[PDB]
Amino acid sequence: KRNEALRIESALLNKIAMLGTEKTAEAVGVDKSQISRWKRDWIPKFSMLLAVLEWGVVDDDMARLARQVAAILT
DNA sequence: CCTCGTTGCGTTTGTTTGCACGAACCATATGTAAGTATTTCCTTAGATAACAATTGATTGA
Repeated sequence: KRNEALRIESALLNKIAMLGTEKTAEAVGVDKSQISRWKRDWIPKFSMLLAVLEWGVVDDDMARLARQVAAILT
């Protein structure tokens, strides 16, 4: 669960970074500072919970690989 | 000499930090007990020598 927690934290932080701390705050309903500080404080803890809760999702690179394979075959 | 690559500067977009501000949850401080109830213990071992101070008896006047 340790490495799953690390993976989930990395995926979450990547999603926030891609969407944008400012944009993520605007969509969530908080201030950019709140997202910036959740990234430091709770995202690791929530990530460990997800690792235990077994909510891990497919890594996006392998997702792109699967999409490409499904396009090439079909 | 003109022209093109490198740097100084400002601009735009985006992110983390420093204060101040509720909110809530626990930590502290304080108060209130209405059968009667009434003067404490406990500890500790086999030194020895020297020196003053203090207190008590003896004696010169």
